[PDB]
Amino acid sequence: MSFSDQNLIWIDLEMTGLDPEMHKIIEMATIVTDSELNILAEGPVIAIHQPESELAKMDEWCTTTHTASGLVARVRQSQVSEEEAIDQTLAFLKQWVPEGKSPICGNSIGQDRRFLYKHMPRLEAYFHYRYIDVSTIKELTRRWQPEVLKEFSKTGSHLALDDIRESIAELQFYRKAVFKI
Ligand code: NA
Repeated sequence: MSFSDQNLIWIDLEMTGLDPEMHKIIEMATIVTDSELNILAEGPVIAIHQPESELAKMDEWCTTTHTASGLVARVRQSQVSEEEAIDQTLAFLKQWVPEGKSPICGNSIGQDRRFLYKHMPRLEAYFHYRYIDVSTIKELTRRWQPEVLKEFSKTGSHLALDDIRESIAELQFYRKAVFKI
């Protein structure tokens, strides 16, 4: 409906660990905003099935985090593979943003892009090569006027959709708090 090459694709992944060569994607979510950060549509929220041997690579931090959130139980119950998750996500995105136009948007989104390169290259290809990393702005604010950061709080639940929603809210806060455009 509001299909435009100015729209922004927001994405978050949850993984069994930090190393793309070793670990696996267990959840994915996407959100599309317009260029002014108004949320236009939320994409598929997909817990991706992984066998126990892949879940068994998780360290204590990932095990407790993803178990307490209910994600591990959703992963075990899920019947959706990476390729099906890719198919679902691309069928969503093609309705809102053309291929190759939106930078990848999120918090420390470079780490997610590594997992996309390795495990979902067809989806990585959908993004423009640039990055919109909200944590870049967080870091500069911490150094230039850290007191600003006390006016914003994150829950940080590691549920992919809630975490992207918090990323958009964080950038919305910065536009009023540290930007003048
Ligand atoms: Na993340």
